[PDB]
Amino acid sequence: MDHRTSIAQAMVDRISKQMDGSQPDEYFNNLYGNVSRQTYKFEEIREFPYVAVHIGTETGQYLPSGQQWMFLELPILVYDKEKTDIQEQLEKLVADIKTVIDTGGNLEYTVSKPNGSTFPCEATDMIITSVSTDEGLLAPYGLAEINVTVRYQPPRRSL
Amino acid sequence: MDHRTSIAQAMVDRISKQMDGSQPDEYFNNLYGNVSRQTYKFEEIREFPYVAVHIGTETGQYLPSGQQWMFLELPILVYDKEKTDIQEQLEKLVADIKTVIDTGGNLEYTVSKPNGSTFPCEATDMIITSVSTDEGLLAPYGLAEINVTVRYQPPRRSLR
Amino acid sequence: MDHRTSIAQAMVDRISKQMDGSQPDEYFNNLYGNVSRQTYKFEEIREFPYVAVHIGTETGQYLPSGQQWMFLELPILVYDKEKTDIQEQLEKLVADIKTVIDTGGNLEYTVSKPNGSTFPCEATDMIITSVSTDEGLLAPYGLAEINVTVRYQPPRRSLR
Amino acid sequence: MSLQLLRNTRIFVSTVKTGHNKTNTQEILVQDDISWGQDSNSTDITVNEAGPRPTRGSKRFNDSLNAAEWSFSTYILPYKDKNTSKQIVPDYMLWHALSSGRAINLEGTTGAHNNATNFMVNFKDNSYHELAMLHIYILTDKTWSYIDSCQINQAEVNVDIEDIGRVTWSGNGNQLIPLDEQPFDPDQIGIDDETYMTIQGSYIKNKLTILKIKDMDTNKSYDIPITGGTFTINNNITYLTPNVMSRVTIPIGSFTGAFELTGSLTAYLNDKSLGSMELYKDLIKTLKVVNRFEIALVLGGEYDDERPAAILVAKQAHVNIPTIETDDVLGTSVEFKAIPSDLDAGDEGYLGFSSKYTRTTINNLIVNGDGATDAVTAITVKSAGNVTTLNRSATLQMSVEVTPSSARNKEVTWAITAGDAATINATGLLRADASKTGAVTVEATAKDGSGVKGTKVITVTAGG
Amino acid sequence: MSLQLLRNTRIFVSTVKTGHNKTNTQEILVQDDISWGQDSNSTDITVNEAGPRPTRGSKRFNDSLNAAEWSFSTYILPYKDKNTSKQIVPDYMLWHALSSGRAINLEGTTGAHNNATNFMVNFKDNSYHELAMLHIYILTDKTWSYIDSCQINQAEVNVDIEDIGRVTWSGNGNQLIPLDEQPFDPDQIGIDDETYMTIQGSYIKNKLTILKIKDMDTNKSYDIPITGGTFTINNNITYLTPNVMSRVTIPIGSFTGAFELTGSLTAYLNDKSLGSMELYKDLIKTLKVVNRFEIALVLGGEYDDERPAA
Repeated sequence: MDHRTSIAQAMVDRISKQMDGSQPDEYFNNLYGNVSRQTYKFEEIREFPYVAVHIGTETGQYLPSGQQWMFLELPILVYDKEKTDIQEQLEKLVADIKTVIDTGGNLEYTVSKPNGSTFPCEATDMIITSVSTDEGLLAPYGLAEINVTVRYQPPRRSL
Repeated sequence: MDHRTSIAQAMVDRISKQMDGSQPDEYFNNLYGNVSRQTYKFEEIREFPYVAVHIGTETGQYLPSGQQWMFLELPILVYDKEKTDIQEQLEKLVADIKTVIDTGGNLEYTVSKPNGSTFPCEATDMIITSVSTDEGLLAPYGLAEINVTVRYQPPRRSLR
Repeated sequence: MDHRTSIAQAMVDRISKQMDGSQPDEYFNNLYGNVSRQTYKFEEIREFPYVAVHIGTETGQYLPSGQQWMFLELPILVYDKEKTDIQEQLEKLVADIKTVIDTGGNLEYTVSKPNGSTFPCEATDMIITSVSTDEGLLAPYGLAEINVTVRYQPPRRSLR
Repeated sequence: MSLQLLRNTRIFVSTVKTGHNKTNTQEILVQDDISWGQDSNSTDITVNEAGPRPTRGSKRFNDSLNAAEWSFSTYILPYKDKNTSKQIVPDYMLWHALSSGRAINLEGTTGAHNNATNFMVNFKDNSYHELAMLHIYILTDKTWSYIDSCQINQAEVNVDIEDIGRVTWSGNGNQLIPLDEQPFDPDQIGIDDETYMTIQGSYIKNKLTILKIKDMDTNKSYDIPITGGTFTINNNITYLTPNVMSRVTIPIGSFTGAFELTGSLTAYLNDKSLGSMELYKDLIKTLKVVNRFEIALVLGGEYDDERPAAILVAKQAHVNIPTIETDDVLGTSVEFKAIPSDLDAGDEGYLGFSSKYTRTTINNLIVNGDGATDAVTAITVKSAGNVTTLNRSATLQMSVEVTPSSARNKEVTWAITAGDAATINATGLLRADASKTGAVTVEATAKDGSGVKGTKVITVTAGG
Repeated sequence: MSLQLLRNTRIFVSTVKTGHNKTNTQEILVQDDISWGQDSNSTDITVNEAGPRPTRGSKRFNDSLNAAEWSFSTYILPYKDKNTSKQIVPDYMLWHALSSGRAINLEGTTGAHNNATNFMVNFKDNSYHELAMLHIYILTDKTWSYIDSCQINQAEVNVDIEDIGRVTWSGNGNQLIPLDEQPFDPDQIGIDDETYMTIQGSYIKNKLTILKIKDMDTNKSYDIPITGGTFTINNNITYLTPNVMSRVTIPIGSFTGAFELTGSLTAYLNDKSLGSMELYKDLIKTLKVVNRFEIALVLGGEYDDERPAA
């Protein structure tokens, strides 16, 4: 009942729906739906900017009444080409990512059941613990990684 | 008074017996008994999806009344060929294994005593520590590391 | 909402405009605007003395009222050609940078908003952690690593 | 020459001092939180005079000896005993001592009486100036030390700790007397290997600890997932001691204090109806002097499959005002104390233990106090002749059928609630009269207090 | 179904319970040290008679309800207000309530009255049996809870901690009444984005905390660099409650205690004249019954350039 990849899909479609031309005054960049949780080789990317999501480790602590505390970790990576300046466009990308992470309601990640019993569920926490970027790579190329520890309580009561 | 291989056999047989199609409304996949206590090599394996139960270190504690708490680590590995997409399939399988490992009773392992007689036995509890995915591997072949620490207590001894 | 490169640009421009000869009685050297936010390679550099402002990670903290503490690491490297002696020159330059970083007000960076409007902004404080010298380098080419962690608070958000 | 290691300590409990047998004596597996001893009082006399070169000095006198103390933790371990095929726990002598003061009697109906379905301890019949007297025999390595006469004083149950559920006993003793010779063969008396094998497969996990709580004033059932909690049974035992000055004395007698089945709970804030939010709002807004809450804390949870569980029942348990707690996630702690129907009644609460606790079993235990005896689940009302209407001046002695068929209390009460068109009695003979032009409904309430409801709307009108 | 996260709590302070507006109500930013609640008293009656088979039992009665408590920490954030072009701080009703009991009046000359140059709170005109009453409205996630009538009891300012200077408020309240419906639109009432923008560039660093101290009797100024220090404003508020036994009651009134602007200092020993050693020597040798020292604590230091400071 992990829903880890459900959380990943929640992130990918959250980013996709948000950060569109509908709300340009709030977020900088438009992706036209260029976002996916599937990681690819860096050389393999078709167009930029592009954002990828990694599903990291998922620790867990139990609680007396069956409550589970899963601290799932989602690294976020962004790639872009130096069309005007790597630093500035990368900054805009990371700022937009942070804004979409914080502003708005919590995650709405779909829970899929064996008997097609799909109903929605939500996390509780979203904190971007640390933001860092890679330097010294091909000057045209850029990379920034975001560490998001989505903390979610699974709907354990269903079992 | 050790039952490591016994505990692993209990876990593997639980996986097998509780993976058939007898519970389609409770579980996702059906390994068709493709569960084993040891694997020669990832390359060696042929059929997917396949789940490997490993054996780790076995920490121990000593208690005043001659009791003995001993924690056994049971890393569990899974694999799958990308029939549709590795991530979703591995999530399905890992959720199924978590359901297999959290629901039901206790780990029933059979201890073969030196006399030659086998007695039913039961572990105390089974708590998973963390589930990790080894991403970046060969695209058609995925991997998900799920770590468990089975807490079991051996037959009472060490009186003196 | 982030202003990392904005913070770096603010610090670099502060270095630039507070290092001319307009304050000879307070500062030692005169970089003549030889300050930049990015360097291709130590070898690539041509004119000395040259100071490089780098970008590190950025730890984050969350406070109850929707506030947000962000701690940004700003490693700053300096270089100097041994006109008389590397040690003394690097001491003079590090003293100049410490004065630039401990005197005056707060880091004034300009945050360009998505609508296209730029607003003046101010960091909270600028505390240095440690200064380090990478001795053993090529004698005519010196290096002094001065590490800073600028503490800045972004525009209020994350209400929900 | 040798050293004694705490790892080699075995704690025994016996109700007598001689003729030790497997029945009058028993071993209890303890945990590393084992401690005992016997401290002493002391008086120092000194002098104060104004003369030059004063008399700086003092002398110490040993006056008395405080009653011994002790405390160990044993895991709650229900299991079936092959000899009697009835659920029991290893430390049943301890539960009996905490409960009553009469001679232990497992078959009885009060105190530590077990049942084929489950082992229960009943706090009735605990009115005694001295509870059952135990003599703890402590074997460590090879030395022998025992406590003459001790009475259990506290039994703490902490669930917040993730480990398996444990109980912390405590008490006092007259005099820790070392023993120079073994009292009995330990191997024969101590629990044998087979019993250990049977026990280890019956541990209780706090990972599954569901709680039931219902405000018997409002008859509203709350759904609360705990995050931590505990309940302690305290006897407030005090030890009388002589006060002779010339020679050193020993506490001779004991006086049991006041029973206190105090406990506490804590949970996160949940906005879903009948959750922690709803309880918080009810208890703060209402602001009543006294409350009547039926609290049931179920260690090990319940399941359709047979599984172990330890159960606390505190009927009409007083509840204090909840106090909100602030941390990474908000939580509220509720402190409760179980009060009786009457001061001397002694029905503060009772407990249940068994390896085979089933949801039906657990509910019948809650509403009856015994696992074996069942309770009514579903009730429907069947009219005499299966008639859905009645005319004026006619009698309908409507009958009733309960479920399950094995319920102990087949008898239910009768009541007419909605409308005024007919009158019914205890027999169930519903009677109408003239000028009854409104439909009426007949309600029933189970005599066992299970909480089953049965409804039927009968269209009684002017007739033909 | 949801869980309330402390990260999603906003605190509001209003001088009234109705007609909430930006002037009579406002939000105050709260740090991670936030706590509130309302505990209760309890009396347990038991019996003791020597008869065989005694009556072991007790019954608990809820007698009354202790006045609520609370405490939070807010950074000191002076800034100019575009509307009035005068210095103010975000939590100015808090200062007003800690100061006076008369209705807030920013333009006045006593209590929380600001000036074009600076916002200053004057403790004169604090003679009142009950200081200005504040009702703390607490929003968390989506639940609504407020405290009926609060009076600030303590404002502790600590500088030794290296972080930005902070103030720890604390008070008491009659009863913690949960609320089922929202009292007012939070976004309109709460501080808007622009105000946060302006405020964040006004924090004060304890890294520069100069102190001035002069012995009025001797007219000597000591040059002392602090290493740590604190000062608290205590009103010693005592809450009075009835003593009805049959029905549970609530603290109805309050009596302000004795004003106490207690404080503390600490520094290293410095042999240079008019240093710590000189002050220590003078104080120990002189050994007078009473002293008159004019103490000034300057958080954030002072400079020729314009910069914040408390």
